[PDB]
Amino acid sequence: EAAAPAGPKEFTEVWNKKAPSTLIVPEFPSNYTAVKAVGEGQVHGDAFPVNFYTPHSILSQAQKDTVVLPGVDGYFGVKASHVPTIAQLKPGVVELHSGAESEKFFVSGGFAFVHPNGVTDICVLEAATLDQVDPAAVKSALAAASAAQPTDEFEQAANRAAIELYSALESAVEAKA
Amino acid sequence: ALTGLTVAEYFRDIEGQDVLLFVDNIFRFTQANSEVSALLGRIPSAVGYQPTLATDLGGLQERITTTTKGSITSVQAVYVPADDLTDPAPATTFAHLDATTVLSR
Amino acid sequence: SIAELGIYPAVDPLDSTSRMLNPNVIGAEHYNVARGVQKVLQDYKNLQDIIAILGMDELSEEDKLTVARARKIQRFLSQPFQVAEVFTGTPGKYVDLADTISGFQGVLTGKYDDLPEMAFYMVGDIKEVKEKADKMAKDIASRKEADNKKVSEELK
Amino acid sequence: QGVLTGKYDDLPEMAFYMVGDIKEVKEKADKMAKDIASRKEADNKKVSEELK
Amino acid sequence: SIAELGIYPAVDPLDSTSRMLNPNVIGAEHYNVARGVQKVLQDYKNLQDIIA
Amino acid sequence: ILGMDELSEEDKLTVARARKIQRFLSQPFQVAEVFTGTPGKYVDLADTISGF
Amino acid sequence: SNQAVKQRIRAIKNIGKITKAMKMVAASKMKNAQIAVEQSRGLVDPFVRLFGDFPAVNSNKSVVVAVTSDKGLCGGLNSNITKYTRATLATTESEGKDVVVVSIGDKGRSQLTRIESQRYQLAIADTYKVRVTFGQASLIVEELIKHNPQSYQILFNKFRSAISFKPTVATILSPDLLEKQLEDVTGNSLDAYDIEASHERSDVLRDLTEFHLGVTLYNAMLENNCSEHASRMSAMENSTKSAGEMLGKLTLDYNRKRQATITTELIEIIAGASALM
Amino acid sequence: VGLSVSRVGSAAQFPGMKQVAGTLKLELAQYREVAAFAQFGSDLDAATQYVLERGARLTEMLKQKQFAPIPIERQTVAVYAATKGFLDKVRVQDIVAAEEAVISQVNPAVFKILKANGKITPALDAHLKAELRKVKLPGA
Amino acid sequence: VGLSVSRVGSAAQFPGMKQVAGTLKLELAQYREVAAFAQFGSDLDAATQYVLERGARLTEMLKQKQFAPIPIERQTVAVYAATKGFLDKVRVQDIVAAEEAVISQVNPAVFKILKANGKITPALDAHLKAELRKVKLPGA
Amino acid sequence: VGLSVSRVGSAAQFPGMKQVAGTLKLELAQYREVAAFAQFGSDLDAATQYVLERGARLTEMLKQKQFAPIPIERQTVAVYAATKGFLDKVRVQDIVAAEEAVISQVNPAVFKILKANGKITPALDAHLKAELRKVKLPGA
Repeated sequence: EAAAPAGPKEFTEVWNKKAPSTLIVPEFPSNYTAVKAVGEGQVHGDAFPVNFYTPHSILSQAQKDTVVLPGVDGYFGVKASHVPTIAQLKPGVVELHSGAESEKFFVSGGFAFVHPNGVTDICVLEAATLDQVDPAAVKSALAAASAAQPTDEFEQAANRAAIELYSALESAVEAKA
Repeated sequence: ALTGLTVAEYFRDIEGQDVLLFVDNIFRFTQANSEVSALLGRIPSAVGYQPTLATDLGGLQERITTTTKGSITSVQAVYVPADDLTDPAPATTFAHLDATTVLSR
Repeated sequence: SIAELGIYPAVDPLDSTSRMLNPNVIGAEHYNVARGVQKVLQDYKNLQDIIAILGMDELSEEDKLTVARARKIQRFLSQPFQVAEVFTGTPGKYVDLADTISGFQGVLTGKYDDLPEMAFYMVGDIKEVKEKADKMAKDIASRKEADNKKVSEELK
Repeated sequence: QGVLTGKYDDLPEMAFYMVGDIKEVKEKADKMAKDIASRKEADNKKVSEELK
Repeated sequence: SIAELGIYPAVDPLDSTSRMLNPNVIGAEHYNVARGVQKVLQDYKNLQDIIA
Repeated sequence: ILGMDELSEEDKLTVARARKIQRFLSQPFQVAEVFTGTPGKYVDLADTISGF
Repeated sequence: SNQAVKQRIRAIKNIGKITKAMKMVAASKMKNAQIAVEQSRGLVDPFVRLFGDFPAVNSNKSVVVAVTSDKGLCGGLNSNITKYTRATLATTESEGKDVVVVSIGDKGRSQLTRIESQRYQLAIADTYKVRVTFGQASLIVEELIKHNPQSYQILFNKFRSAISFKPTVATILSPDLLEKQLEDVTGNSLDAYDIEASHERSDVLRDLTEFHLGVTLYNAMLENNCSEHASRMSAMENSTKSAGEMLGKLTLDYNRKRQATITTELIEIIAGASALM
Repeated sequence: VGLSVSRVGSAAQFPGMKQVAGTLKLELAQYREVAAFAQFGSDLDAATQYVLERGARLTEMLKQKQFAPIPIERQTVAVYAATKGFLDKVRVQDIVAAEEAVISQVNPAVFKILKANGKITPALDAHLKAELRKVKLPGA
Repeated sequence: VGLSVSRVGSAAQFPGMKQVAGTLKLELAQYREVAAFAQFGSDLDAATQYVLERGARLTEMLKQKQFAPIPIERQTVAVYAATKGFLDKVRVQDIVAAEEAVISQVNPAVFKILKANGKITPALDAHLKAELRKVKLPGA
Repeated sequence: VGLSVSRVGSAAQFPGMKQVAGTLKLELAQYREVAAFAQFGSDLDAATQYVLERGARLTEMLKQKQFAPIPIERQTVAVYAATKGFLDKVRVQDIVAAEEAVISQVNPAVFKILKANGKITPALDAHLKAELRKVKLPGA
């Protein structure tokens, strides 16, 4: 049931009647969004558009053919037309593929959507590629993390996040192929 | 400046040529005539120039013309006092200028 | 400079004086609104170079009120004359004294802060501000009403 | 030389006003900071009562 | 201008001059603190326009 | 304050015309070839109008 | 007399120098803080591609944020946002609801605590003091989910160009309160997505709308900072041309008073000498 | 146009020119309210683009070259074509050509009618507006 | 106030006004000190905004009408009531009204003993601070 | 510097100074046009901050105490040591041991050669650049 249809078209009339007529109607982030979810397209075969995102940088916006993402239930590959999903991610390696060649960014968390028009959206807070990490620091940081376990369970939640991320990173650096 | 105008006026009126006349600092002509009329006891006009400023300038600047036998053209260096174009000596001199060549640093 | 604004008669409100501007001759209700109008116009004159070199964008909202009210009460000193109607065409306006005192109390207290500035220009009373303010809002709406064409008059 | 090189940035700014030596700005700061430490009691037994 | 700030004696510290203000006359230690006070006062006089 | 890269192509075409226009206003004089070697040019008015 | 207009000319001349310096300081600050704005523009659109854009919802508790600037030479920006803030705040208030109004930047607290002081619970300043980062926006968003509203209206200036700064309103719905319900049509529009997370969808949507509030708040203050620098770059340009027109008028007035002074002093001397000669 | 006055010869104006010159200088008067802040001063509202691109065409209508003075009946026809909106579609760059095309293309009977009657009579505005739509103004 | 000087200063005025007027002269210097810093609205640390009302209340205290001079004891009561407390909870708009509340409603016997002493004795300072709290100030 | 002229100019200066001071007056002019930015906190694009620190050390280069004039070969060397980039680009706690340290620590043979030849030859700016790098300032 959708008898109360909020939206950019349906904010405009209540604004034009209530707000003063000197002002132009305020913009919306939907006006700056060119591609959407429900309206189909964007696949045209074996390609599908991958938008890999961080708050500080836009890591990829090209089209790919498979991406493997570290979900909470383990890794999973997204082919050209996956089922629509909202997959929470755990610390692991996001791997893009455009063909024979691949780029592997290690991520810290985040989510990953793929939409009913086949466009996928990987939304993480910090993604550093495996060249940028040195393995001598993650071993000592996990040693300092898996040692001190305070009884204040906020800090043990932070410790669990630490040992999860550092352990998946350590397994992510001997996993060269 | 009248001596220079006479030597140019020979080449205009007799030789029948197109003469240049370089009056280096028409302002110093104005300033010298201001000093002369102050020494003759005359009352200065506006800011301190001679009362006869327009006609002392026009005595020079009206003999620089094209006649039926020749012409005198005149490139006059202009000094502007206190960076003020409305000072009456450049305001009077600019009334006679037909062009302006500004050399910049 | 007041005449270069277009405000006629170009009476400087802060350079004109009278010995009748005294509460013991004109009464305190006239004297207080006159001194209030002079206070607002001086307090706008004190902002005149800040508004020039910075703009109105940065002023305090208790002073942007002062600037708008003084831009109103210095258009409300403008008045069409019966002798100036031959070279302007706008008819003359004689304003009684009590009309001016009530009309200048109203802009001071804030009873006309919604009317635009140009609604006060070259009108007689504060009543005629109201019939000019809405006539400015017909004529921004009468742009989109009709498409006037004239037919079948070549045989008239 | 003290106020120039910076020995006396720990004194308040109006402590230097209408004083003598450098030994008087230091104690005018003490009087100013005992007096801005004071004026905190306001209830009663001040001069305003009548049987005082 | 100094007296409108309530600072008395209203001596302009910059516009005042003396023949004795020489490092050979009153000593270089006095001369350098005098020139340093005038330096910081001229710098503040130049900074007031961007402060306002 | 911004840069020549953000300019329009017609707001770089006026720059590319004006630089060679102000270069084409230069002229070597006949009275300077005594001590600068480059011979001097006398340009006619007909050449000047067409060349600009 | 003729000394006051000389030092006034000097004052206006140095003010013109100051504002011409501030113009290109803001030009440099806009040129470097523009790439960060375009980089942060990417992450806001997967959520509006997923959750959509629902400004005209009916909520009962709503937090409205006006993203303003800190320094006050922006030239018509923070006043524009406090216009649009109450212009959309009166548009979506007709239900007898609760509203918390928050400002980012203390020039918002100087402008919002006099226009809605009944509803103003939070003032957040010093945000641009070094740079805006995502953890900073995350802490601000956690202070916003300290209250438990049903919606979040975010008011900011989108850096459209170096001259145009479109003021936008971005809306974030609370998960269990309106997010599942504003997607209901013929079932639900979110049921096409297969949740691959740990717990149930009432926590996935909680994490997603907290993330979405933080992301749009990061992009809000980042876009608003770039438009604040770009409008200061134009306001200081107008200030230099105004203090140049004022200098060009006051120099003519000085030259007139200069010529008048030389003439009247010389007329005094001649009048004193003609009485004796 | 703001500072210049002539209030004695305003009674002694050519009628017809007096009819159109009222809305001419009123349109230029509200054009002078758009002076140095079209998008120079602070911003743009862009609803007064009509008075901006109208006052520009009224300004370049009144430009005139040297040593060529215009008869009054051809001036009032040119400013009638300017201020009734008959040159509203023409771009700003060729109104100098548009108004001389108006003078050369509109048939010279209406100039004699306007000079002899001395006013834009109700018989004359109809034939003037019929003549003013059938001319080819350059550009556009 | 900054430009009007006097050579005698003290020793030639009322002693009771001399107690209460130096703290007015210097406080108006503080009030003028912040007027060139009131065009922005930063309002530093409740100091440059507190004296911005305190001195503004003092300059409203100093206003008076024409042909109506005040006796000196009523002036040094009315400026006692301003540079001390008793008026900071009053709007700047109506201190000229609040001063007649201070002058009239206070017992007219404190004026006689302030005139006859010449200064504000601590015996009289107590009753003066007492009767400056009993009156009704109209500020709302 | 900007208002002091000499209409004779470079035709009558030291030829060893003429090839060093032509840089000096140019970058002093560049420092004079960028003179408001010295009082700013927001650093600009380091083509202006470079000329800001350079012009500041150049104005501090031309300071001079009274009744102690300098020979022309020593001024040339001290200006060469600030226009060629041998500047105190350290923190400036060592103003006390670096202004005079250049002319006191280079060997005086370069002064004899520069005075007798009147020009910094390619055979002498080599030794002067080699001498300028080995300046001690051992107070640090």
